[PDB]
Amino acid sequence: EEFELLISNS
Amino acid sequence: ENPLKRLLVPGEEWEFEVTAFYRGRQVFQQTISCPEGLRLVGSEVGDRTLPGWPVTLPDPGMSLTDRGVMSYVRHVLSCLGGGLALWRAGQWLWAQRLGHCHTYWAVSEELLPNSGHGPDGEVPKDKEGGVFDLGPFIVDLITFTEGSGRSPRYALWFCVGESWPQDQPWTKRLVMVKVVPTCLRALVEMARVGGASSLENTVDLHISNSHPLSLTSDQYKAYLQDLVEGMDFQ
Repeated sequence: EEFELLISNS
Repeated sequence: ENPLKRLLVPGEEWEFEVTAFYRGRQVFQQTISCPEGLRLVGSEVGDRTLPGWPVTLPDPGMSLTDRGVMSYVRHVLSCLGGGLALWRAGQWLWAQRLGHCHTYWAVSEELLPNSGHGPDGEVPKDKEGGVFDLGPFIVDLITFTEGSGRSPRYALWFCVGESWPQDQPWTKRLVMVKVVPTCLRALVEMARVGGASSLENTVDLHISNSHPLSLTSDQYKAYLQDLVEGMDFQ
């Protein structure tokens, strides 16, 4: 259980 | 006059049943009837002047049991910003991203988001994106009444903050949101029990300013064909 957060900042 | 045309008149409002799932567990459900659509937010903070009805996804928990993942869920809710806009324009449902959370969508079943076909695409940010066309839905619905095709899908599933869970259990995803135009749930249900003969059944279209509909199977199939002939196609 690992998490790749497609949160796109900047 | 065709009472099913009431869905496509301008100024009418569909009901949207929003159901949220944090790690395969239902945490939120609310029904929205707004002319400028809905807006999936996470309360930070925000721009109150943004169009669409604000649907705040609840904060998770701060439990010793489930916190290694609830911190990740809270992290996603902190990046929704403007949120996920969802509105209707004519016969189309449109979805757009206003925040920083990449979101993938699909029109699937009600008890299962990922069938196998993969996502229907990603919710766009710079432009509005068509997520549902009522045209192909009614066409498939008539074929369904005509004891041939399968039940057309109407449930909008959104995978927020992560890639679409293809070939993985959807209970693993942090934030899953199901949005159902409750008119479409009824139309399918009306075609599920109504197809017994030429008797009458009652269907509540679940839309702004509308009465129950007592229709025969033939009358229902006739109205659906008349509905199709009055819609744009590609």
